[PDB]
Amino acid sequence: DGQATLLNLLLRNYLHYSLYDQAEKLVSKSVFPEQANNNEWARYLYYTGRIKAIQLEYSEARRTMTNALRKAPQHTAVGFKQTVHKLLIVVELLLGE
Amino acid sequence: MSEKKQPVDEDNWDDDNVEDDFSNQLRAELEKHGYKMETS
Amino acid sequence: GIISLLDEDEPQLKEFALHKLNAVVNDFWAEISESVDKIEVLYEDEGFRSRQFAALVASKVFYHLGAFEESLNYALGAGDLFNVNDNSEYVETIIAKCIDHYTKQCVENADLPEGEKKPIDQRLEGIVNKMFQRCLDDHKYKQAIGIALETRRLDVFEKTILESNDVPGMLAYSLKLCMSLMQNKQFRNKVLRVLVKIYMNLEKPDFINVCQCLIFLDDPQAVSDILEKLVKEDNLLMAYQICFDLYESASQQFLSSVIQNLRT
Amino acid sequence: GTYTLIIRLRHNVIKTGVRMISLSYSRISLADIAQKLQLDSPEDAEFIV
Amino acid sequence: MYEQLKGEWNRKSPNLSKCGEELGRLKLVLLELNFLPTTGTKLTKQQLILARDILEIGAQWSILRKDIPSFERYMAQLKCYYFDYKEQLPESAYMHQLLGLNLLFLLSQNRVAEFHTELERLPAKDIQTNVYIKHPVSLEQYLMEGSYNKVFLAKGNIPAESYTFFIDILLDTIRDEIAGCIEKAYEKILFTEATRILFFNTPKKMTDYAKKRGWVLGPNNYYSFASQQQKPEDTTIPSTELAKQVIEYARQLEMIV
Repeated sequence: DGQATLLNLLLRNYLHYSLYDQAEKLVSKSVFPEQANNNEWARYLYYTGRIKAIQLEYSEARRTMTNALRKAPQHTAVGFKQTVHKLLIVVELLLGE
Repeated sequence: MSEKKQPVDEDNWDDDNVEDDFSNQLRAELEKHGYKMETS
Repeated sequence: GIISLLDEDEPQLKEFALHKLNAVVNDFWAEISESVDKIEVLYEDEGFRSRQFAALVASKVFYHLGAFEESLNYALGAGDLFNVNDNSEYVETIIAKCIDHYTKQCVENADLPEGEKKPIDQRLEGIVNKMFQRCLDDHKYKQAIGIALETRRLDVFEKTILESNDVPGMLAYSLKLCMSLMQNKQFRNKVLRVLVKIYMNLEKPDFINVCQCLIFLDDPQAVSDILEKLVKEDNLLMAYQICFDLYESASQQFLSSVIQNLRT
Repeated sequence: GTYTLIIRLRHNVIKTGVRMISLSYSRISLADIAQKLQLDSPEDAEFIV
Repeated sequence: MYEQLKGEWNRKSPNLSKCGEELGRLKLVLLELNFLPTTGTKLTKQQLILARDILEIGAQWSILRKDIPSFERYMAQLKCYYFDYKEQLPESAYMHQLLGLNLLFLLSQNRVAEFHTELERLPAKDIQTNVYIKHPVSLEQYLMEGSYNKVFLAKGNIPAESYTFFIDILLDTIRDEIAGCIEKAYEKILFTEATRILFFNTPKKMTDYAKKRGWVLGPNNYYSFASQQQKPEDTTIPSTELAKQVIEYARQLEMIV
């Protein structure tokens, strides 16, 4: 519960920034917070999806975008589900499919 | 349940694939063939 | 950004680089976490004045990234700059490995102390009895009764029978506690044979613990020695519960082995 | 703020085109594919190909 | 104001005995004040704008002497000074021509994940303005596709500055690439076509490539050894790996996991 929220809550403005902490997120130990309650856990895979988007999707994270999508709930799409619905394919337009 | 933090705020699908392929292509054939009769 | 000047080859800008490694070790701590680890370069270099503090900040950054014994070797080799502060949430990080490798090595030193023993880096045992004196002086003797077992060391626990806590029944009932949680015979008999001699060197030497320990300990001459002390004192009223506890608790082989020592 | 990822798609557009034409036609001049792909230069359409 | 550098900074003193007093001068900056971003005393900027201009010209003559490892030391410090949210000059006539110069050498560093992790730092300054930084990103963007000739047109069509040491790394890293694409499934090429695909008329540079790789120097001829014959028809490697994978199937099939 401290391994979970303190990392998307760490991520949310570093993504908006261009700080080095994407490779720090590579070498981070807390990349798994161990069943992070399907809300932070669900969006977490998106938050690491846009990491390899700006660091050059090589079809690695379209499964973690897809996985972030399928772990997302039934509430409304306008929250973030628009942007995973857009960005999820944005990286597969990068592939060609 | 469903707190869902907000950073921002058939009938359709067979029609959507024929929308995909049948998208922006001449739209109005009654005259295209009848003008290819004499030009082609 | 300050990482860029780690190639100055002037032993003042390494010092100035480590000037900015303790106050600002939370933001580009993320930066120099995996990229540059040139602590051991200047640390093993003949360039001195700047290696002392260098192993501190590597013990900071390598701690959080799982390089624990990496932070423990630099923790030992960091020196006087390292142990100077115990006023943080970081001394908790480093003695957790220091006293760890201490006592898990000291189990093997309970196995084979003689030969191939520890090359202690003089603080690996130094903060042991240092913070152990903090246990002796911070009034906590439910833990000063315990870390003196954690060291697996007999004479420091024998030392703490004389402390700033008295002996009414303290460090006497402790064997009622440790006889229960007693792991083996090998650690048991060693501490047991030395506590019951200072029990005889006590003001009022207790008798049921020194009979009970000796049927726990198989010394069929020493209870004839203190039994000879009770013949010499010549009171069978106090030479009694030393004796019918011995007959009641002891075996036919043991009583048949101590009887020669009694009749002689 | 996706536009920096949007800007790089001309590569996959033109690989889409060359897989499309290279799949479609078989013995096709390079002096047709620059014009059909509106590339305005066949001389480097040797080089994209 | 403790200057000691207000005389030989603008005039070309090319690797003369200034740079020692220049570096020790910057050491003398450190004794007065650290190059920490100076969170307090925003009014005091002589440690900031007056030191940083010396540090960016100190970045500038490093590439003229070809000082690559200490070059990025200066440039990394420059980036970690424009990291400052404290109100400074927003740019100068140098911030494009040094930050994008780092982008252009870093282009020549063959490190593209760092080439594109920059791009949050100037979103609007990409297409809609700032043509001098539009030029390297469209340049490397042309290095994405089969754009050769256009890249060699941008080689010489620089509006910003010299960029010469970067277009010479770029003059090579495409030299071995065209030397790569002699080796594609071609016919006989005479000594004119692939002779002029780079930028040469007839030196022995085509003897350097034609003896470097094949397409051997002949009677107006480039020889095609287009074999690609040896590698197929292997059952044993699927008979090893697949026979591993079938037992792998059998693991989680009957025996409990």
